[PDB]
Amino acid sequence: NVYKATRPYLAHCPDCGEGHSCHSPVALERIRNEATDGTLKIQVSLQIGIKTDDSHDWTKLRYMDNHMPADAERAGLFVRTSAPCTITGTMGHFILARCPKGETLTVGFTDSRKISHSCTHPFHHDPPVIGREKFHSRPQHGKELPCSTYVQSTAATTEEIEVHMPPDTPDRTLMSQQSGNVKITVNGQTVRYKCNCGGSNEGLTTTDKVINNCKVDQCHAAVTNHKKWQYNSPLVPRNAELGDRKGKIHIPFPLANVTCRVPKARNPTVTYGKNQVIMLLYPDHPTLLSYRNMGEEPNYQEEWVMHKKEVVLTVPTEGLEVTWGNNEPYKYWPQL
Amino acid sequence: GGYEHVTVIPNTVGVPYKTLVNRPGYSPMVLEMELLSVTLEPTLSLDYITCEYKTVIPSPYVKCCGTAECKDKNLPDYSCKVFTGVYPFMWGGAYCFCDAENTQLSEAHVEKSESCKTEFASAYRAHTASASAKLRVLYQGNNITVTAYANGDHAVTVKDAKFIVGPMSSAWTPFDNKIVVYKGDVYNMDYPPFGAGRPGQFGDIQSRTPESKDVYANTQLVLQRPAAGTVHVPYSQAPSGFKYWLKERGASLQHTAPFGCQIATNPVRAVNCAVGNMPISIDIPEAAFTRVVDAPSLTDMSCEVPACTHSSDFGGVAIIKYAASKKGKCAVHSMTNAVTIREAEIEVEGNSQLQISFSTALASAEFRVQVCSTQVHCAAECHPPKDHIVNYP
Amino acid sequence: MCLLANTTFPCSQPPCTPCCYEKEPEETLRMLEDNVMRPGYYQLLQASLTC
Ligand SMILES: *[C@@H]1O[C@H](CO)[C@@H](O[C@H]2O[C@H](CO)[C@@H](O)[C@H](O)[C@H]2NC(C)=O)[C@H](O)[C@H]1NC(C)=O
Ligand SMILES: *[C@@H]1O[C@H](CO)[C@@H](O)[C@H](O)[C@H]1NC(C)=O
Repeated sequence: NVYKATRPYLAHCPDCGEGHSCHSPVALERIRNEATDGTLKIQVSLQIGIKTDDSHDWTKLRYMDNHMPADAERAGLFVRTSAPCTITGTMGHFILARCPKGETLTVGFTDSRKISHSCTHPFHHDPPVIGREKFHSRPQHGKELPCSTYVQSTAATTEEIEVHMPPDTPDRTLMSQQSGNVKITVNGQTVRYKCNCGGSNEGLTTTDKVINNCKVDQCHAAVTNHKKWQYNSPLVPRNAELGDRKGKIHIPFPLANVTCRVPKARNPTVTYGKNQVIMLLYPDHPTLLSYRNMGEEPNYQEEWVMHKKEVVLTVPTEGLEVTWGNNEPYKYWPQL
Repeated sequence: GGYEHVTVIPNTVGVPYKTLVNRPGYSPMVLEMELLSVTLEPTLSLDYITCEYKTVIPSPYVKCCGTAECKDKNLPDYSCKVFTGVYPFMWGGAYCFCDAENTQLSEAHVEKSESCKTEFASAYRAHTASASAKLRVLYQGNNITVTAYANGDHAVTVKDAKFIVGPMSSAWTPFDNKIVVYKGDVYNMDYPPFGAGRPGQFGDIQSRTPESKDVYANTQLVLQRPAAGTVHVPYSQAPSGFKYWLKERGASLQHTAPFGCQIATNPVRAVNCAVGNMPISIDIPEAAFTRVVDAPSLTDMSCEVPACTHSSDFGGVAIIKYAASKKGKCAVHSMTNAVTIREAEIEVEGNSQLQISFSTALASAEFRVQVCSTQVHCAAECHPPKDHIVNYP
Repeated sequence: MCLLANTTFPCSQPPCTPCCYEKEPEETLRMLEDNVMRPGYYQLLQASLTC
């Protein structure tokens, strides 16, 4: 288990809801759109499929609640652009989702208390067309074409991310006004403090300390996290004590070259004439229509056919090649 | 110990061509030849590969009550900046004690993405192309396949017959001096050279191989000042040139190339390019030839055409009556170039008749048929076909 | 071969075993941070994070 060392964290999010910035427990790190099929590899601050006790459980996800990690339901997790996305794979900091045409991306969840936490980032999502036909549903039988996707396999063996020790977590609840002096309650934690008064103003303490002749607003206290690991996030500050001390962990769902099945458009009704070919097209979805001459001057012409259209094409002595969507190219030659 | 027959056929795939072999003193022989595939493989030289770039940004070094210092690192597109008078905030309040004397160090570099192993475009330099052909020959009543280089030097012996294909009449290639390959698509592109890539365009990130250690980068990476009370590394950068090329590339050589060229990859090649002609030399052995005396003599020949349609295919039927000296095999060939006969060899015996299929474009076709060593005149009145356009060459 | 302060040890067999993170959580992460550039890093990460 790799999740015993790593922990979920709180990071910056530009839109937590209504266009307001917050320290989100579901903050977006990196969105990968390298897959040609349309599958997105989303990176978040929380961990999915792991409980607070580090044990694996697909029905649960762990998020950072104020200062301590807490458990949340998997069913509450949602991904959306302009309309809700179809979830395909979830393990650790990573999410696999098939999204429709959108301008932004939102990743949300529901915690222990029924309160919705979401993070919105401006991401232009418009996956390219595989083949020559703009279809909606995936077919069981069709033309086999090369495409790339992030494999739904939970095992991590190829790709990796950088991990380091978390920075000093600031906490104002550590300091209290004891009559007219500052009282720092350690509570079994290594606390790093600094005061705007004389004497023992700063240092790294493991026990309770009392700052004489000082006010609560004049002091700053922080909890040190040296026992756990955290992703090298640009949304989280670097640890002040350690230099370039880093570690690395293998990440699930790597990119691999696969095969995408595409449907072939129905053959149009064809009629012939003197060095001319007439095709009565009937598309069910947007279909690419391309043609070229089989001689010295090819003169390539292409058009995306949307609905019922009649096409008049010229057939020279050298020949004419016509390609209707994902179908094999039709070849035409004149008689005599 | 044989006879060398030299003939020239047009460089067109899927058309059966007939050739008459006439060795002096020996009975004629008819051979049917069909080009199955003509492959033009260019000699490649990889310059570089391009893929999606990865902007590696570590956690920003926030120095409370002090100044941070940027060090020059030997990294591609390495950017470093120290911002003064910062006051960032975390979940439980401010991160720094001071208010005006805090600094933030922002650093970022550009390298190859994880996808570069799978998703990449290769920039090749095409040299002298190699020609090769797959030919089907109907020799002695059996179909034989000959695969040889179309250079007029590579000899392939199939059933004791030596075959020499080429040299090609046209040295034409659909590929230019500089080509770009993506999966199964080839593009004729004048790509930028190594170390001369521009931001937001093809070649913004350059590397020798998809697994290479060093990488060239020019993406115009500029680091920006972070937002008030926010820990983040904002930056201005030109988007992926490879990602922009994937939607702006247009049609590949498979759809744009002249002469009806079919483009394939692994290795890159031009398949079935209908350009020029192809010379074929066949060294037929002694055993295959039969003497005119040992061959049946054909006398009292007459021809009748009961059905004909002038089309690209064999739309004509001809019945030839004959009187033979003995039983044996005779070669059938058309002496008129406007008419072509489907049959190459038929069995001849006594006072009998033969049926032949023929193709012509003429309305009134007057052609001579040579059965063995004797000729017969055929009178054909062929009618127009059903369709003006056909789906076969 | 993995490193630890001044001694060389085989990556798959660390001295902290059994349960490296459970005994000392800070000492285990510091050990992995020094072996990040080593070729047998993932052999050490698999051994140190198994109980
Ligand atoms: C030699 O090969 C040719 C071409 O493949 C064969 O010719 C025909 O084969 C089938 C017969 O019904 C048809 O499906 C084809 O359309 C036809 N092709 C042509 C060009 O005529 C031929 O039979 C073979 N002969 C031997 C002896 O192997
Ligand atoms: C397919 O992916 C594998 C693994 O990433 C790589 O080794 C291979 O070169 C890729 N091939 C193509 C044609 O993209």
